[PDB]
Amino acid sequence: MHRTYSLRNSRAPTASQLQNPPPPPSTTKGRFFGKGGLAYSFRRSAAGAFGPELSRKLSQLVKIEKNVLRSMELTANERRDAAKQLSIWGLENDDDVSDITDKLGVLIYEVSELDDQFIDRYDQYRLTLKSIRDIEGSVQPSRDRKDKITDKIAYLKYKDPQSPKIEVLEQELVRAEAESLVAEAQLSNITRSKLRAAFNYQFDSIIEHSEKIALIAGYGKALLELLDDSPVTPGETRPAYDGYEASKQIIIDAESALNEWTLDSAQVKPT
Amino acid sequence: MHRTYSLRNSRAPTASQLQNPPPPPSTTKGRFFGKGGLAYSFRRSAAGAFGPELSRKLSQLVKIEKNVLRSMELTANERRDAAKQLSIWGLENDDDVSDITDKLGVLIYEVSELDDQFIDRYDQYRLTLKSIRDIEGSVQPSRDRKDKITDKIAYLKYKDPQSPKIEVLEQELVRAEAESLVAEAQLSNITRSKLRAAFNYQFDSIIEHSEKIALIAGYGKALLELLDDSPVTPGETRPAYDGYEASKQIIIDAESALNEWTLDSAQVKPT
Repeated sequence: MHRTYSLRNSRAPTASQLQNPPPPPSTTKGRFFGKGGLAYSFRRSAAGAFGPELSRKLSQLVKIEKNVLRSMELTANERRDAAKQLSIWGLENDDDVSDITDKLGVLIYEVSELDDQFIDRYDQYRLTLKSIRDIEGSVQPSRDRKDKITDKIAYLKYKDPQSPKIEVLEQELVRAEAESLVAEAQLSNITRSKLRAAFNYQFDSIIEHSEKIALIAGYGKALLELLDDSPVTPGETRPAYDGYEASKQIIIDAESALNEWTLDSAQVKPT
Repeated sequence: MHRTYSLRNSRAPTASQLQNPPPPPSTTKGRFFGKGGLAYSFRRSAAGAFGPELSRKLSQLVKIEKNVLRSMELTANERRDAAKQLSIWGLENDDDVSDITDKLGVLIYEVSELDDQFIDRYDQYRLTLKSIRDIEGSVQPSRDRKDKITDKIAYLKYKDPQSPKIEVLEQELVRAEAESLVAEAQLSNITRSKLRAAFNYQFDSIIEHSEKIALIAGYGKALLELLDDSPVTPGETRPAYDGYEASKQIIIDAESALNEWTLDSAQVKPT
């Protein structure tokens, strides 16, 4: 949607893009459907199946959100595995390198834990959407019966103008219309309420998790200053790294700001 | 319809019935359908067949009238045969008896000739009814097409409210309605005209033929006075019959009144 007014689907570069040019496209693009294969697309296909034809789209969205959740669960546990592997690799290295890589590993572990909490809040969002899907599916048969009744009464009117069955189904249809009006009014109310609440909670969760992980990334950037990037000539060895206390103080302050973080202290501000 | 207010289909006796009691029912009632058999009922059955379903009753009436005409033709020629046979029988009898029976035979021949003329006028009536039947049969397909078109447009309205075919058939049906209104107006006019003219002519024909045959019967009753009903004793013979001139004068006067008869000289008068 950010594409410029040209013939190319090229997004307009932001100030960050001008500051640092965008990198080349990733080489990880594999020759695959990109939906987890037929095994993971079985759920997607089953979403588009014999349903109430009304919550079909909503049920499909819910099951797609379940796929989202499964993928995020896959990238959280295996990311914390990556952090563990990074610490294991940094075990046998320079003392400053080992300390700094262990601190980066623990920061990534914090990242994975926040991802898991975001996953739980995502499941709350998905459960609210499941509730709205189920109430919509329960309210659909009312309108289905309404459509069937109006079609049958139209056919009966075609057959003759004085069948008692005609008047009886008209009398039942005036009841069905009122019940369907009430059902659709409450359906609109519940859909609006669930939609607003679920998406407000979802956006609050994502902004909280994202600003928290950004607060973590800033602390990690500050921590990365401890190691010295000055190259050392072959032969003599550089002085030993004694910044253990500084790194521990940095991680302590990061923990303190992490625990102190609250919705009131949301330094992110729109304009 | 002349039956009294009782539980029996016994007609109220008129003054003639009081004057002379009614005779016993005829013994000529045969064990038969009374419609000329299946050969003569084939036409009646074919009248009730694949027709325009409107002139079906009128065509059936016309063919029944044809059966009427055939039966009347059968009883006219064979009645004149009966008159010839009566003259042949009276050939060998008393002179007065022979003369009087020959005069009765010629009166019956006049009766048969008047019957034949009545048959021709009956055929005029039947031809007028054939004309009205044929115009009604020609006007029926208009209303048949109207009914078919309205049924089809009702079904098309059931299917959807915006088919172009719907509006096109509505535009053709508003034309068909006007043409059917004109057709039914002219149909009513022609039916009334043909009905009134044909039945007025039929009733004039029947009253003319009937009053003429009654005028004949009165002359025959006057003529029957010539013969003597006084019994003669065995032995001597009664004086010879010389009333030939009187009988010839009676028949001459009957011929004169027959030729002089006109619609103006219709001595029959209703009240």
